[PDB]
Amino acid sequence: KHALQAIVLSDSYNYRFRPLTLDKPRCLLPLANTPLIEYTFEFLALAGVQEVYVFCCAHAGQIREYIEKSKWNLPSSPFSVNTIVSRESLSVGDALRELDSKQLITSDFILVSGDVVSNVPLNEVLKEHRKRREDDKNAIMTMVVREASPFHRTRARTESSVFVIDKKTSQCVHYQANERGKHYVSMDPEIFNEHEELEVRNDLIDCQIDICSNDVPALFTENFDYQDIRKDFVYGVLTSDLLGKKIHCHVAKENYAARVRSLQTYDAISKDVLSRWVYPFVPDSNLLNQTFSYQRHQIYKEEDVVLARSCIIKARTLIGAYTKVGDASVVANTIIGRNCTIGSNCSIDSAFLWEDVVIGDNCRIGKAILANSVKIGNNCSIEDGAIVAAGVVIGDNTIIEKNKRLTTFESHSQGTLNDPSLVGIGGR
Amino acid sequence: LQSIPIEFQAVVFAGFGNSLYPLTGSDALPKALLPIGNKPMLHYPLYWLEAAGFTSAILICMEEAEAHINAWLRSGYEGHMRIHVEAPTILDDSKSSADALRAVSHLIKNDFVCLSCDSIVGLPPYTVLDKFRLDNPSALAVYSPVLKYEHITSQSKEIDAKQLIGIEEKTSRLLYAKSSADVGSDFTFRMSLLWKHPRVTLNTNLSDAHIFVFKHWVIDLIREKESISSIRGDLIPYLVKCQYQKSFTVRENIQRFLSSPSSQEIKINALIAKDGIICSRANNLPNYFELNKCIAKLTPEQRLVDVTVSERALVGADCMVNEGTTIKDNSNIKKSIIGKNCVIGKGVVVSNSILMDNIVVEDGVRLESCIVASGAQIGAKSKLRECEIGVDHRVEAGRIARGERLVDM
Amino acid sequence: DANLQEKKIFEEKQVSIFSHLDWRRRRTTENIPKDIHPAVIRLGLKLANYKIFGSNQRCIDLLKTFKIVIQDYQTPYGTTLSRHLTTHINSQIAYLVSTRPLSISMGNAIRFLKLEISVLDIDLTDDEGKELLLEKIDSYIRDRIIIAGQVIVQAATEKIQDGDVILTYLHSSTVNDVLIHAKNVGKKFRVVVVDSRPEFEGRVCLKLLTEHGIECTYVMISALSYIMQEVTKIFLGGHAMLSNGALYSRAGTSLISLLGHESNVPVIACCESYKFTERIQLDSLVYNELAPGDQLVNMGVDDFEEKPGVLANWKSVKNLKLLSLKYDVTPPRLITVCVCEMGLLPSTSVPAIINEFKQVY
Repeated sequence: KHALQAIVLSDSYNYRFRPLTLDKPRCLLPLANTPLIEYTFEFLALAGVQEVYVFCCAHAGQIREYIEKSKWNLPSSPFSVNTIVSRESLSVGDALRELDSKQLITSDFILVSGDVVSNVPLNEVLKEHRKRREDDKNAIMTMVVREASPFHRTRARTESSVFVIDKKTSQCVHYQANERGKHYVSMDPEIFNEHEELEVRNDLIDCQIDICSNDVPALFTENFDYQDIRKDFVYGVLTSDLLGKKIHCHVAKENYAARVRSLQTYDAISKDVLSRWVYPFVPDSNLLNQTFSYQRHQIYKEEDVVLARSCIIKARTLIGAYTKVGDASVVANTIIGRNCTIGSNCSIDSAFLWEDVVIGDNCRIGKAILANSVKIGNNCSIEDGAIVAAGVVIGDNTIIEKNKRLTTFESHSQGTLNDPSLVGIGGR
Repeated sequence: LQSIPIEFQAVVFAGFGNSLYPLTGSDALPKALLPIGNKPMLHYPLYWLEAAGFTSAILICMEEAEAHINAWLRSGYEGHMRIHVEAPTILDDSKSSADALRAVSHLIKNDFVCLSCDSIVGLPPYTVLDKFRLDNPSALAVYSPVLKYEHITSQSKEIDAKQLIGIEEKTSRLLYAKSSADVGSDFTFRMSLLWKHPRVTLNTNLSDAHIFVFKHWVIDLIREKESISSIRGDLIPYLVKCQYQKSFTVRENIQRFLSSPSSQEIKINALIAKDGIICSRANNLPNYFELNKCIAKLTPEQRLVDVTVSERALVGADCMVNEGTTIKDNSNIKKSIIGKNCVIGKGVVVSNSILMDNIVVEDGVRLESCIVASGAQIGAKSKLRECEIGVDHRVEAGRIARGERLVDM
Repeated sequence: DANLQEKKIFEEKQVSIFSHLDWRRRRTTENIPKDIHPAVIRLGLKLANYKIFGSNQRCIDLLKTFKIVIQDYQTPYGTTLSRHLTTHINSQIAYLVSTRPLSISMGNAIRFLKLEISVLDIDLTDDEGKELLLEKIDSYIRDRIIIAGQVIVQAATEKIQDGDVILTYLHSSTVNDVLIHAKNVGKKFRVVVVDSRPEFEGRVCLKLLTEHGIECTYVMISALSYIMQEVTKIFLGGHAMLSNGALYSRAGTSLISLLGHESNVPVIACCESYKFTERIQLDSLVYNELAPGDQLVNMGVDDFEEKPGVLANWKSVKNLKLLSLKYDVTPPRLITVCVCEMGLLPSTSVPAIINEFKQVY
């Protein structure tokens, strides 16, 4: 009884953030100078989970090295985390089968795809789940979603869906994703003869935080065609492809919940984190013995940081420790990892900087992601959408156009490390 | 004009008893005159109007009924309103609610209310006008929980079909209204809708009550648009499609064209609204099977009977019997309704049944849950269970259940 | 009945401080008298049901409605227009007041129109009398409010300095109309929007200013101590300015002015002249107007969203009562300037301006 299990499907979203997912996987990269997996762990801790299993497929050692060293390996940790390795490019469905083929699920559990940020205390929703289940063992899953706006900055296309719920008992009777081209919403009327008040809602978020029952794994080994948790599973229950089961939505109306899946979300969530929408899970809390401190206009610093005179910091700015900022430089709406260092007479806006990054004097940065250990010379410039990887260096008097991703390896994108690295090229 | 103009004017409809066959066949009594609680079904829409503040409304009946109706209005109308009757010669039966006032458009001068002869309603009238006055929409439509029948669902193959209502709780605006006539194979929903008002509640146990309140300008649309046959059928969805369908940009010029809702510079319109309202008690409209209920539902009544002779060895209680009727020995009336000056024979049993006016029932019969039109007559020792009897029709010692008995032709 | 009610209205002077404040409101058209013009009905509904009903637009809609009343008035043949017209109009006011008490703005309009009826030239005719005072009304809407607003905004925005941090509170259409100007004239500044329970009027101000591209900051009134450290000026739109120099606006307006002065920020009062009153109030309780107490039961961050609370039965539990005053007075020692259409005046100079218009011989 005293067992709340929970699995987390890392790696399953490694492809969208590809240009950086080489030196570090996606479940290890920093969001506001803090890796994602912790943002997800402390979430599960809120739920009272006591046994966690983490699927891994990329940098498993690099993944497990953190976990085994993480604060979650100590005896004070609320749960016992064990990692699980499998083939690369892991499809959600295939995980649950391997889970079923292992016999690990004692009772009801939760599962997330990727890494989530949230403060929703699940201790009440599963109480709802455990309730309506103990009278109907055919209620196998309940879905946690966040009420929001149809054009909310935190609701992207993968999160953009349409639900139809029984306003009394909260049961998703119909679901469909939002693909531009799908102009209509088609529901078999045979449900109205079983439901009085139905609420068609396009305002949800679909945090993709589903709470599943021990049937689900065995329900996934059987019905092996199911790969996606929403495109295949839900559609099966609703089309009665599965032997008459029920699912439910627990639409949250306070607190916060979302997950990191897209570059157009990492930017969004970060602003939604700096803006304290997910208290206590905030830099100012310093859960990993950091030295952060909130300052007005939502600017965050760390101890033993050096800010020059005539260097000005605007709102929505975060500064890691051990980081230099030269004279007459202007930072704004920017997240900066620790051990960084900025040149002089520069201008940075809406950017993202990680650990051990340097910047030449008099450079212009904006709306770009700069990975760990990156060197930028003086006079350089770099515009929106730009994405770099680790080790990459850009020579002085250089520019990088929009969305021009790059790397330091021999793979698909157009990256090479030596200086300069665009019109003047290394590796080619 | 007692210093003050008129806010609205009320329109009442009295079409053929389309779905009330055994009761509405004859021309001796039309749909707008079947008794309900020993009062013609027309008494109720007007009484609601009379208490609403109206002092005069107009009524549009079929030509075959213009004679009997006002006769009741002259002698038989308990109210005090002044009813303008109207009988357009266009009413070719194929017409409906919209086509009617199209012919009599020139009578409207302000915003108007469209009730119906069956609009039985106890909903307080201020609740419908204010919400129109407050929200200043283009139309307001009243909906009610579908009527629940106390007795077992005997047979209900033609009960006001079934409706699907889409309403946004916040604005109380109406966004989906489709009955199971323009059906859907794989039933649809416009996604282009859900991108504004992304929350649409869907009700399925709701039924119409034919209480609509339109702004004045809608008539200008009704005159132009010939493709509008029934208000409930065609008008409302037309008004709901224009609410959200972008490309449905056919000239809304009827809005601005000096409609006079200011009335010079535009502080109004620029958009077409459409709301809905729901209650909880006493509000529906007869389409046959309701007549048994809305009459039964019409005994929050009181007590006594008048100008009626129930001899000894006879009992009757909590029933309603109108003037002049007579009941002869060893018979019994139970949970039943009996119209004007009917004749009840000896040793008969009429229970759970509705009896209109001017009917005579011979001795020793049984009437279990039946409806008998006016002028009728049933023969001795007959027995009817769940049967309807046509107007001025008679039956001799017959016996059947689940039968519509009518003078053959 | 009225005297019987007047007996009731006497007994409502008991131990409770708010014994005398009138709670009797009619929110429906049930049992309305007949002599009530339709356009008055639609108004009385808007008064009792609207919530972002600025004290200005009320006076306008009231007048524009009154034109339609007079335009449709019909004097009996045995009496000229002037005689027996207020009586008709007075029978309209008595309805409108039963929906929601007369604002100070609306009141002075009544007092003015009731006057021009008296001074009206008897030697005219109906269509002469009607067509006349409809301009008097339209002139009242021109000079006293609409133009006066356009003077205030320009006069107010002049004292806005580049780099300011402006603080408004609870949506004053006038105070919005000046910030939007200061945006369009090129002034570099930013706004703090203080809101409060129960009907969070501040959001609609936040909504407006945001849609005009204004840096805004939104905090509830409980954060005044926290947020005032950034503010450099305070802008308030009043419901009325008393004759002692006090400012009669919504609830928190007093604290806004107080907390500001104890942080050395100026309280700039933007209020028209027709909202000046010959009366004076030593406390924010003798003259005021209540809101329904139930509105602060739904404790959530919403008011229509029917999510209950613990106080839902307060009407039925003894020794428990919820209330929510809608206005309070702010002492003149806290108001720095009043921005009437006669320029920036000190609040104490109100009664003179009142006596200035009484030049109407």
